Amino acid sequence: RSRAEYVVTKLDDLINWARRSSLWPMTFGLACCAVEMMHMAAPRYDMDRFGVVFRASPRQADVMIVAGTLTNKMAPALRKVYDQMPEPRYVVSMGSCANGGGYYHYSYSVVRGCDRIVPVDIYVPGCPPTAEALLYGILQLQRKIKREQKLKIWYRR
Amino acid sequence: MFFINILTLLVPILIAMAFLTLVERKILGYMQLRKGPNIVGPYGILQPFADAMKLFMKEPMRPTTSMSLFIIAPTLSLTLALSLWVPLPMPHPLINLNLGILFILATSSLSVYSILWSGWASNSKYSLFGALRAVAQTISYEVTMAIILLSVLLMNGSYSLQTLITTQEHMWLLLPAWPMAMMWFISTLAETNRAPFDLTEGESGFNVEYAAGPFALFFMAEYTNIILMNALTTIIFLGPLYYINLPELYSTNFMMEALLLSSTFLWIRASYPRFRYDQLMHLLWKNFLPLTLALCMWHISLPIFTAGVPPYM
Amino acid sequence: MNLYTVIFINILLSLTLILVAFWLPQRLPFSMKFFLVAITFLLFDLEIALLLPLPWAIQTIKTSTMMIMAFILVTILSLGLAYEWTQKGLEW
Amino acid sequence: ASATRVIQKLRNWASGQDLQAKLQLRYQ
Amino acid sequence: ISAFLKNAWAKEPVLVVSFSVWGLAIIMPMISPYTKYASMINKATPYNYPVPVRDDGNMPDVPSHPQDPLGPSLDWLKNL
Amino acid sequence: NMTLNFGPHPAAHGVLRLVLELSGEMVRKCDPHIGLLHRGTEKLIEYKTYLQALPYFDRLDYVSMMCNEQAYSIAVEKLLNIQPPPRAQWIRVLFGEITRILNHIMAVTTHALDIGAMTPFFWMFEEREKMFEFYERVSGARMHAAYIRPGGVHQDLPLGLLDDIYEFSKNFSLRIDEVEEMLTNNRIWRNRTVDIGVVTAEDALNYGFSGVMLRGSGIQWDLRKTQPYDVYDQVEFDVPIGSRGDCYDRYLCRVEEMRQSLRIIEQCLNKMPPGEIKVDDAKVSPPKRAEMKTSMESLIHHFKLYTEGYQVPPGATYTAIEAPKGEFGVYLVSDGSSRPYRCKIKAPGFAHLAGLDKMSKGHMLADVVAIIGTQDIVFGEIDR
Amino acid sequence: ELVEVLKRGVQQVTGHGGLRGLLRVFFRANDIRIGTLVGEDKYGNKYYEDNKQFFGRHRWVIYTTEMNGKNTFWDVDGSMVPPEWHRWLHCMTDDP
Amino acid sequence: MWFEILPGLAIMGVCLVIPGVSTAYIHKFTNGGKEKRVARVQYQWYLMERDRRISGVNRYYVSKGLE
Amino acid sequence: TYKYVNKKEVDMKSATDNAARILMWTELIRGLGMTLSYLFREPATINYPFEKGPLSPRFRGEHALRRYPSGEERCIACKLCEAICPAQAITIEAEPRADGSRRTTRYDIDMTKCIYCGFCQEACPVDAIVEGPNFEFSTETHEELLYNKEKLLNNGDKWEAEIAANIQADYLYR
Ligand SMILES: CCCCCCCCCCCCCCCCCC(=O)OC[C@H](COP(=O)(O)OCCN)OC(=O)CCCCCCCCCCCCCCCCC
Ligand SMILES: COC1=C(OC)C(=O)C(CC=C(C)C)=C(C)C1=O
Ligand code: SF4
Ligand code: SF4
Repeated sequence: RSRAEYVVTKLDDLINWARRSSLWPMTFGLACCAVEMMHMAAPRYDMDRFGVVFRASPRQADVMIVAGTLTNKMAPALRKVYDQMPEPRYVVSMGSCANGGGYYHYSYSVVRGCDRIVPVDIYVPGCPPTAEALLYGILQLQRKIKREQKLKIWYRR
Repeated sequence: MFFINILTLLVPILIAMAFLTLVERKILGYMQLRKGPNIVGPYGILQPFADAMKLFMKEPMRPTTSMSLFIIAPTLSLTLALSLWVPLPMPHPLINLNLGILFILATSSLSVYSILWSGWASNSKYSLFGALRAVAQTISYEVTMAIILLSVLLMNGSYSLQTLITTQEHMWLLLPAWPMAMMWFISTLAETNRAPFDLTEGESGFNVEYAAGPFALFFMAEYTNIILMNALTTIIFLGPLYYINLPELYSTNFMMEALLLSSTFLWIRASYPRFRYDQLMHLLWKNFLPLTLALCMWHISLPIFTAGVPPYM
Repeated sequence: MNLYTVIFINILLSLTLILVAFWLPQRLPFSMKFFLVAITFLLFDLEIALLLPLPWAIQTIKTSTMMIMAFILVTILSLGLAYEWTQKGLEW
Repeated sequence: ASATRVIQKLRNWASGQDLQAKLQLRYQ
Repeated sequence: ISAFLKNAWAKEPVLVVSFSVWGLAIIMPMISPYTKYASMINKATPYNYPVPVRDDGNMPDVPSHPQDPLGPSLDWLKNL
Repeated sequence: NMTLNFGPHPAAHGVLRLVLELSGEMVRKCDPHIGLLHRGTEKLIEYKTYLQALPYFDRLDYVSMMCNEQAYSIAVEKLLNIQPPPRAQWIRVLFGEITRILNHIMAVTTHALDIGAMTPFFWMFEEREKMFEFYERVSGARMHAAYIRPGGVHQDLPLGLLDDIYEFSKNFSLRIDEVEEMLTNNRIWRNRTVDIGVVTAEDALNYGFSGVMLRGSGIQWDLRKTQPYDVYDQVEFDVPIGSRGDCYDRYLCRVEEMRQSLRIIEQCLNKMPPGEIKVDDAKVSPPKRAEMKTSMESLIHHFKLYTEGYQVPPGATYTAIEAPKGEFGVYLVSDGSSRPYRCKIKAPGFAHLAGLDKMSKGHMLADVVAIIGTQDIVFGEIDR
Repeated sequence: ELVEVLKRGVQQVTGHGGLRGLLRVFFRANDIRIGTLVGEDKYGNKYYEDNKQFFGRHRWVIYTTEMNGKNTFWDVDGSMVPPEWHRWLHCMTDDP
Repeated sequence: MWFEILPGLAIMGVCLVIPGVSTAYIHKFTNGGKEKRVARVQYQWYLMERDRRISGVNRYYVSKGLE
Repeated sequence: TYKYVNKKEVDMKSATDNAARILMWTELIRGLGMTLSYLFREPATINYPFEKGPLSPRFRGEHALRRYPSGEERCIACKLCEAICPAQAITIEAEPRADGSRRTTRYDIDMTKCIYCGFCQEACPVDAIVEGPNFEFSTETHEELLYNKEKLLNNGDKWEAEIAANIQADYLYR
């Protein structure tokens, strides 16, 4: 087909496939939910298998997984690093301590959620969110990206 | 034709360059009890193309920093590495140069700048220092790297890489000169900033501020080099059998030896912790340079008193 | 020329990639050791340059003088190294 | 498992001990 | 002195080998049944045309066909 | 000495604003910053009842999830002058040790990842994984179990766990052996680790190191042998003391306690008694659900225990165990109320970090990375 | 030895119906293996268990297209498996 | 098993033999069926160009005893 | 009982042995052999969507509110599940239903606040609130994670068959 609509959608998809197949994460590793992510990186549940690299610096990172309490002192940093990433960037909040406040919600030093400091795309629940659950959450980010249609909106704009 | 012969010798290497990252992310995997990337495409074959497209699409942040240099550094890194494949004598070379190994030594030396330029270009008190590590080690390892070749040449008779195919028609230059092979292999590991010798960028260099397209170009460069240096080991020390009647068994064995030695630095990476910055220079200036300079003299003496001075040409 | 053709394709391929990259996504000098190393490097480099003619010089009719010369050069530089290893040099 | 008796021997020779006795694959 | 060489061979086992080679390369040339050949084998290799001299007379130079039994020979190079 | 504010994502557990002044590649002074993970754990506990503050202890240093719980347990049991039942004690030592392995696999393999060796982590994280599964099949959670409660364990082991904690133990050794063939004698591990961060014996006691860090310097102190807690007295193990204390020696010590813990686990499986897993005082331990659903005194005791609490007698105690990192102690001051008054958690780690300054002196940037590893710093315990 | 290894690979490829059938399994899972079919649930799903494989991979479910009309052939989701068969897949209960 | 690292390698190998076979047949087809002569020293060029001047306008064309 | 982890003649045989170790990197080659060995071992990873990591009956996972077979929801609003929740997650307000029985008008578990301790599972007398097996409930928006009575009751109805099997397996233990 040559209708430019079918010409575009297809192109967008390719773009989405590339970003969704290779997501390079970065793990601030606040707290413990970091241990449950290292497990994902580990052999039972290989993250790489999916195209997720075990480690990445902020410049080269597609997704930031905030694992653990985002305390008030670390809150300015989180932002900095979120602000130091590329134009196509995403945030997967991991842990009840970062989805909301978690056990430490009423504390004076804990931000009640990272979505008060960085926009969050997928919220993975559980105190130590199971590694399979993170993997489920990373896979749902992949379905979120697949649906994104950036060029078709350009074309229809 | 010559143009076609430029596509071949380039694309083919670029496509192979992409498949090395994949065979790195799987061989490291199986060594660490994990499948590695197999879900995108079949058995992960489409995996290298996928992040290439993700890398180019993401914003070349160009943080900000001196721009021109930020764009000369990756261009130089890819240009020199792909350029050094121009003279490799896989069977017949493409551009046969009478002083070929000096071309390879000189072109490698120029890549140290890209590290220096990228480090200065990012405006980071810390990144700037990171480039220093690589630039210093590169020239350092270059000093033994060059002397090790001079020992070789004196037993080959010329600087042209094409002569070694005639020097190694009866035995690999590993049998003789094995002591330097090892020292060429370790130096090849340093100059490609691979693991045992990858302090640079271990944490603490010249990719710090580099993302998307610039990241990719050096990136591509490193891996192409990873191959090229391994290929130079597979011509200078492991001489593939050459039959003038059928030139491809030379390239077939060149293919096999290059892949195995390329596999070896992948295997080295997973197997060893990274050396300390001074530990690294302690090796070259203390452990290797005295060995190399002395074995250099032995290779000016072996020819003369064994009446084996090599035939020029 | 033949080489020129290859090289310009080489630069073109790299300049093409950087462009695509940009167009598609629409002070302490404490280590004088650092400096020291680098001084050594050229002294060694320059030395290499003196050793680089040895492949042509092997075929020199003299031979005795060749080796006598080459051995002296390698030995005197190595002693330079040796003295780098006697004081607090090369110990960063 | 499924060593085939040759990959297992390369495994045993390279490791220097018998992994067959203490495998990474848990079984019933 | 034995220790100066037995621990220096156990620890520091590079400089020992390094020096040893330095020397062995400084000796073999002096003592060898072939060292002399290098200056000959390379001397013989004919690179520049051998210009012929006028035959004033009474000379041992190979006249005519170079194959004449007179002159220099490289049978030493052959069967070397 | 240009401050590099070296730190946050660095090579620490997320938070180390390790601000440092470095003349080129030499470290002149290290002033670690802390509190990037302060969360209020000590103040929050004052507003919670004893049983609802048990989950906080698992989060204090969560690599060592349970061993921490044992310290609060012991502390609350002392204040009540109640002691667990015999089977529960062995359990706590069984899962106490399994947890030590889990911590050491974390400490040794994460140490290497920062050094640059990455294959040991994947090798042993698979073994870790297998252990987590024990936790899950005993507690319900992979980590953060809440299994060791103030009066014993929560629920008896599933019918079949012991057998599997055997198969694993029977093999884990080889897995430690492998790591060894990769790092103990690597021609390169030794260099980056040997003679780095040597700590004298007198200085280690002075800065309150109290852990492998002391044991590595040759001081012989294992709170598990000196002051036995639970039934660690009935087992027989050898403390792995070290000499020429340095990063390499202490490491060897941590690999050796992984080995000694397998000796303690074996015994616990061989000699765990038949019995109950929680004190029979409905006053302290919640009544069994069949009982609370058929007996009035049990419902009343279930209702009051869950809604109000233990009501510990007024007093204060400092009880210290030998958590994998080092001495983990809870100073729990308590009024007669059901909710505590103070609960300072002594973290093996607040003392160790402080030593970073006196350990990493005249050292390169890479040395600092090696020393943070040899202290097993989990910022949860330090920040609390 | 390896020839029997090769025959096992051939049977796995022939096992998934035709060339097109294995291509379908190949693309969505990236793993080819043959197992007895324990059950097919009413939402389209097929479950297979092999005793020989290690504990992690001996039970697998091959998801089906449109189990609630969602075009699920490519966007496979963990939640698609029904609650009854969830515990069998996670090894919570041995019984199918 | 480790079987799978082979796919990727195959595509590397195949992409490292092409170049060596390609350069060594685009020479034997752009030099009249004969290896491309290697002019390393002035004399090899002379005979190379002398030959050009000998016949046709290309060196591979080699006039024989029948000339 | 203590042990010395690292507490410690020069013979040609010995030295030559030691020098070879430094010169030809013998121990380094030993390390390479170990990794080559595993390269040949079967990888332990599981196809995540197709094969799932095993979780036994006590796995806490995601909250659900059960109902009596008859169909009457089990919760009778005693509200001690609220009392023992460590995170203050569960909010319950109740009033007598017209039937005269006691039921919760609003039961809200804030899952982002919840730290999945499993005490609520423990505390309930009628065992109305249970830790359900599902762990995969990741949500695009924060509001979805907050759960009211209708989501939990719906969660309870969906997973009741497995929840009943899980409680069946572990109740003797409790
Ligand atoms: C008449 C006879 C005349 C000739 C006489 C010859 C005498 C026998 C030969 C003598 C020299 C043999 C060895 C030469 C190479 C080794 C030189 C050396 O000493 O290595 C340096 C270093 C030493 O280790 P370290 O403990 O740091 O130093 C102790 C002393 N300070 O070692 C290292 O740190 C190595 C670190 C390596 C990291 C990567 C390891 C990769 C291993 C696998 C690849 C091995 C090479 C494969 C080569 C393939 C073919 C090219
Ligand atoms: C030993 O310390 C470290 C951690 O704790 C184990 C981390 O979580 C992290 C975070 C990294 C991941 C992959 C969670 C880093 C970098 C680290 O150095
Ligand atoms: S959520 Fe549970 S696990 Fe994740 S950080 Fe907060 S407490 Fe630690
Ligand atoms: S305890 Fe069980 S019953 Fe009582 S309120 Fe909480 S949920 Fe409803």
